Amino acid sequence: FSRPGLPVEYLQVPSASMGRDIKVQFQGGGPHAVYLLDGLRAQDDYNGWDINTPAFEEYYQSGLSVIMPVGGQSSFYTDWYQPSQSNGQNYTYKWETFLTREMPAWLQANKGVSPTGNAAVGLSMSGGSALILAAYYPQQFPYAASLSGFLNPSEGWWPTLIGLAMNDSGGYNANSMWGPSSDPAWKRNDPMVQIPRLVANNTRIWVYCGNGTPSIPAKFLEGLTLRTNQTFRDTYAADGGRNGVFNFPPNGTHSWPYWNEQLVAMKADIQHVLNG
Repeated sequence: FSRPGLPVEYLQVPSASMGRDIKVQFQGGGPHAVYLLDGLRAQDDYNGWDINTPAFEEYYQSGLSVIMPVGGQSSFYTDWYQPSQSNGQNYTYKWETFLTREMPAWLQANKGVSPTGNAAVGLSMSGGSALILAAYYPQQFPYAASLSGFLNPSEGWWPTLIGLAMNDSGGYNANSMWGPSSDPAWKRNDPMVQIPRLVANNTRIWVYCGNGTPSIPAKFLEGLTLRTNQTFRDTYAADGGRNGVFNFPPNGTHSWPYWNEQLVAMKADIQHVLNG
């Protein structure tokens, strides 16, 4: 979708913590950057944002760099306890370490991208991830967006539902990631639980949730997902949050066209927060 000729590079960025090189699609355009995180079925060739949207073209000459890490199927962009126990994964996912230490160090030294003052933007799987990244690394991420995110992953049925989704997407094991649902890692990585961090740090947060996919069990799931997002909004407000944008248009969909529309819509917001 992005027109050809844009200054998009394909970088090999070593991850010491994962023992392998991570491919990163990169468009330079300023010291502060938008980190575009992929969904549950993240591929190893291209980030879903580049496959499905004109994101690079839309942010060309925005005054912001654009970073699209490639890979991490079912990873939740988190640091796992162990290699996924069932599908033969022969290393441990350490994607939080990659995104908060290894990759920004690489981009600082080699490109001049600032490790501080950036935006994390995620969808589906990574909507919660973006918020968690800002919750724990507020200097790196004064801005976070969650598009159709799952924002109370530790609560009720959600750890089991997440486990089911991860198994469907490449046979990954949620127990290898954050342990049993009683493990402290589930609450650590739950955006709802970490709302006080988002408030204390005055993070700019952009939260979108659609009402369905363009295409009954799915209808129940989507209603539950919207309700979790609305509860997140309500809890954020109750805990003193004052720096959020909450987009719940009834005709909004869970689709790459609407997630792209949100990415374009938030551009001015990110520019104002990161570049003043």
